[PDB]
Amino acid sequence: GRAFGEQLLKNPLIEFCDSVCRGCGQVMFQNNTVTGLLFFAGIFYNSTTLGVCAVLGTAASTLTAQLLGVDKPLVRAGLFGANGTLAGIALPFFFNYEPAMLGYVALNGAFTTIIMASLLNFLGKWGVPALTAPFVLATWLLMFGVYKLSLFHPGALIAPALPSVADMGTVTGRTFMEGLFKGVGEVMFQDNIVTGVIFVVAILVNSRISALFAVIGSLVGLCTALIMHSPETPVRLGLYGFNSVLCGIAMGGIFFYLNIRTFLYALGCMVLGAIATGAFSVLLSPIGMPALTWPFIVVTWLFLFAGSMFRNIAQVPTEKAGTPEDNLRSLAI
Amino acid sequence: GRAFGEQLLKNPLIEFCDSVCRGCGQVMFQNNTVTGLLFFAGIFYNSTTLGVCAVLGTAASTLTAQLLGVDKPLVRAGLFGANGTLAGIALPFFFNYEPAMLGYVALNGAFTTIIMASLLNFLGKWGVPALTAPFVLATWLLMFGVYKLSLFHPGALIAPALPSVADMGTVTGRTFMEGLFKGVGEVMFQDNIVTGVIFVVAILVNSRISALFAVIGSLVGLCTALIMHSPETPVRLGLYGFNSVLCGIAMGGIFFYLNIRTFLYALGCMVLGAIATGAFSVLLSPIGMPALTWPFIVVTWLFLFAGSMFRNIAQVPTEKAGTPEDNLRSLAI
Amino acid sequence: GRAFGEQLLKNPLIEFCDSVCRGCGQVMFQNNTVTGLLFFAGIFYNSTTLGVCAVLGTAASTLTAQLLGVDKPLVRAGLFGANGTLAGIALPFFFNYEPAMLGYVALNGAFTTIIMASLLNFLGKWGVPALTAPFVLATWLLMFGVYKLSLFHPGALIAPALPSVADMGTVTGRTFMEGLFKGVGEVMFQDNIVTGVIFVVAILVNSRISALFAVIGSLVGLCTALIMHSPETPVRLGLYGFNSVLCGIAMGGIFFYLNIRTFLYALGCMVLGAIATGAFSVLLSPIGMPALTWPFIVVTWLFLFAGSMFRNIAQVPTEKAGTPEDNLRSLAI
Ligand SMILES: [Au+]
Ligand SMILES: [Au+]
Ligand SMILES: [Au+]
Ligand SMILES: [Au+]
Ligand SMILES: [Au+]
Ligand SMILES: [Au+]
Ligand SMILES: [Au+]
Ligand SMILES: [Au+]
Ligand SMILES: [Au+]
Ligand SMILES: [Au+]
Ligand SMILES: [Au+]
Ligand SMILES: [Au+]
Ligand SMILES: [Au+]
Ligand SMILES: [Au+]
Ligand SMILES: [Au+]
Ligand SMILES: [Au+]
Ligand SMILES: [Au+]
Ligand SMILES: [Au+]
Ligand SMILES: [Au+]
Ligand SMILES: [Au+]
Ligand SMILES: [Au+]
Ligand SMILES: [Au+]
Ligand SMILES: [Au+]
Ligand SMILES: [Au+]
Ligand SMILES: [Au+]
Ligand SMILES: [Au+]
Ligand SMILES: [Au+]
Repeated sequence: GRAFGEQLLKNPLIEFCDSVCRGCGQVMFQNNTVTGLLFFAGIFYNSTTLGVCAVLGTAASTLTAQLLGVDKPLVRAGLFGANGTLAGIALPFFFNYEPAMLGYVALNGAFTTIIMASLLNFLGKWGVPALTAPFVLATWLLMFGVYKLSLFHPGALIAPALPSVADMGTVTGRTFMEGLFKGVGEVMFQDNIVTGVIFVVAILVNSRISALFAVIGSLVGLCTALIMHSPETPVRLGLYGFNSVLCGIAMGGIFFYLNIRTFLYALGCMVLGAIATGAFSVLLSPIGMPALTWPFIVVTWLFLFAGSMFRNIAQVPTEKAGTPEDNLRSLAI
Repeated sequence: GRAFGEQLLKNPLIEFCDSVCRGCGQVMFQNNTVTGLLFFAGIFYNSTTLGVCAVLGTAASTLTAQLLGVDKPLVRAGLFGANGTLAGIALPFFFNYEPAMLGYVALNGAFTTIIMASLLNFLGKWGVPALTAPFVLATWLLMFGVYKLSLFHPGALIAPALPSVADMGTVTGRTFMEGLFKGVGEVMFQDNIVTGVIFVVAILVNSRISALFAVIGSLVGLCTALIMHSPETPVRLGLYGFNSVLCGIAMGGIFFYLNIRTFLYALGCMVLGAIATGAFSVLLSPIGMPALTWPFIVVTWLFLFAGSMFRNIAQVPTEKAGTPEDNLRSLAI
Repeated sequence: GRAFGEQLLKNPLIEFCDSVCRGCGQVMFQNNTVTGLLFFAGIFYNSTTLGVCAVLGTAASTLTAQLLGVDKPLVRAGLFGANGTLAGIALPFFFNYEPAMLGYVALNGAFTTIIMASLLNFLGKWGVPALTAPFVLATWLLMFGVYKLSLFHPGALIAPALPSVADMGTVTGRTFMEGLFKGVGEVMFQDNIVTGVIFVVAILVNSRISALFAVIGSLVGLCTALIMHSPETPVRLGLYGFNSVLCGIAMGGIFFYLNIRTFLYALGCMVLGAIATGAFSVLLSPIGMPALTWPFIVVTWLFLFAGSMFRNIAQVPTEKAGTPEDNLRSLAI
């Protein structure tokens, strides 16, 4: 609710970065300039290069939408920036630096908006959001072929093997302290406790409810994995949190009106997001590749598509969907 | 066509088991209380534990739909029970017993109805039924991650390997006798001739035509596999029947009006269901996992979606679709 | 624009081969009798057996549509022939001859039209074409199971392995000369320079623009692969051209109105088609199977679905879509 006159002051370059500011927030569904800025802050706190590659992905994807002529409202809301952000981080997270790295980030960001547009047209038939699938599909397509096209070289995180039952480690208070905040950091490939805290503060600025569901998701994803007898190391590193962080955020009052029934619904989703993390990890291990946020995407899509069938689960028209605070105030209109 | 007064006698607990009775029948698309009861009978004849785990899956999935508030008509028809039934059997069929087994069956049953609702909303745009895909997707998601989450331990049926050409065995009269009825038993993971016979009698009670297509499907799936030079062992064990049993049933006058053209159409589908069994078996072998009824699902979806394009193949509006006897009597309205 | 009286001369057997003539052209989206004839010519120039197996697939698929009762206009345009053509070549390209080869080609052709009908009904909701996906899905289903059903034996091109980084070879003028025309030949599994030239002449007969985009696609797919540091051998053999040939053709003024913006759009697609070739090749290597034209299909579907979102990219209503020359003349109506 800013003064309408402030628009006399808009030049297209400050309009562009506002798109970038919010694009980044929309990685965790927060349509908020400051949230995104603070996301950047947190990534930059962990690494300068991932910081620039996050910005370039966001910039590359947002620009591509404008060049292609996406409706200005979609572009202004950050929906064509979120997946670019992740496309820019994932690539130097998984591959060793080569000069061509930046060009490839540009390509991957550019590709995300093609796919964002694809999914919005496809899923639009059911009012289901595209979530972060543009980044997963683009990045898989650009990463899988690395054994056949040697421009980049895979980092040691990528190692083809048949799955098998492998030791177990030891749960300590640290397992919990570190798993929690890295769970949140790992939403954007940030192996860093402080970054994760920064990310919660960043969400908190836009919404207390979403910040709380981000914390809960991470805890739910974490203890689901221990209940399921994961080795301690993946769990301390937030590997079983971050899909559930995203579940927590999206289910926890953004796409459904927060109440006691929608809350239990969101709990179901956070748990299955952790279990699905094991599932796609295994499915992709013969080619050594990361499932990324596909466990969040599949589970969440499942719960979103089911919504219109369940009368005790109150769905938000996606056209409308704002923060959980705003959705409840709106329902009282 | 029961007296309407009989509803003065309905208490919610007898309403619940009627849902469970029919849920189970709907594993082979038979909206029939007695059929389901006899399915239970047959499973129980083979094993008491698979019997209870079948009931708990059915109970867990049906309850979840009611808790979530699915339209009472959908719940009363067993559509939210069929996939729960299978989710409850598959888990102790493939994994060794651990105390947590029952909770996990509850979880898996619960998950099926989420997915049932998902698919009904998605596929509803084309009037295409969800078949048994809720169970396949839920169970894959809950099974694949077992190498990474060690709560359960995979049975010896699960063994990651690269595919290769492997001896051939010897076809005998027994190959046929046993392959036929285990083909039907294996629709519900019942390695048992008597169970299979029980299952045919169970279908027969509701529909002679469906019982006949279940027999034919099994034979078609069986000899397709020999024509294709399968080793004798998978074929005697009904492994190449049961996807074709399901094809036979669904195509054979439930979703299409039985005539000479629809019959040949159903033959096409039963054959490709056998070939697809080899296909998904291979696709999933690097991670050692069962395709389950995915070969039936893909092929059948293909033929169902094609239906509205082929004018010589008379489709049933899925809203209406009852037994093959009732569909023909209805067409004569 | 032939005299309408010429239809007094039509007997159903000459109507049938006209369907076969155009079916074959429609493998590269050319609704043109002579183009298809010349495609046949070119295949036959390379091999007599692939020639007959191309015709039988085309014949088997086209007949199945007529037997099933597809709208005569769809059948007359070759849309139910293109995928049959490829189903007939792929099978003896990848498997050693066995007597049953021809029956299987008939089966595979027959299956393509089921899937053509499936996809047309499914994708019809967005006006998106089915491209060559009927052939990929049918052929995968009929090929993957070969390790479990030994009727055919895989040729040495099929060899299950975990991916890994493998020497590099040496780019010469020949890499380019041979890569270019085999890029075009390989659209139909024709490892033959002359065949490829024949194919360009064949397209040229129907459309200069499409013939040019076929050449460009092949070059773009080729140098993308070198930029990406592919070994020289796959590139000289046209393995990185043919998905991009198809991209080039479909994007280059058939499905979008050719202009400076649509051209850059098509460039994006051709590049990602090459990168996706590496991607699906890797994804399917644990089971040793060819991605075929899936890299073209996924990328192209992505750009097609995105179309209606991008206002600077002018889409063709698919109902209407003819050659790029005719689309521009139509836009001037
Ligand atoms: Au800025
Ligand atoms: Au800004
Ligand atoms: Au900014
Ligand atoms: Au900012
Ligand atoms: Au949003
Ligand atoms: Au950078
Ligand atoms: Au970088
Ligand atoms: Au715990
Ligand atoms: Au806990
Ligand atoms: Au009962
Ligand atoms: Au009962
Ligand atoms: Au009952
Ligand atoms: Au009963
Ligand atoms: Au039914
Ligand atoms: Au049990
Ligand atoms: Au059990
Ligand atoms: Au036979
Ligand atoms: Au037979
Ligand atoms: Au002819
Ligand atoms: Au002709
Ligand atoms: Au012809
Ligand atoms: Au011809
Ligand atoms: Au066309
Ligand atoms: Au032949
Ligand atoms: Au042949
Ligand atoms: Au080059
Ligand atoms: Au070049």
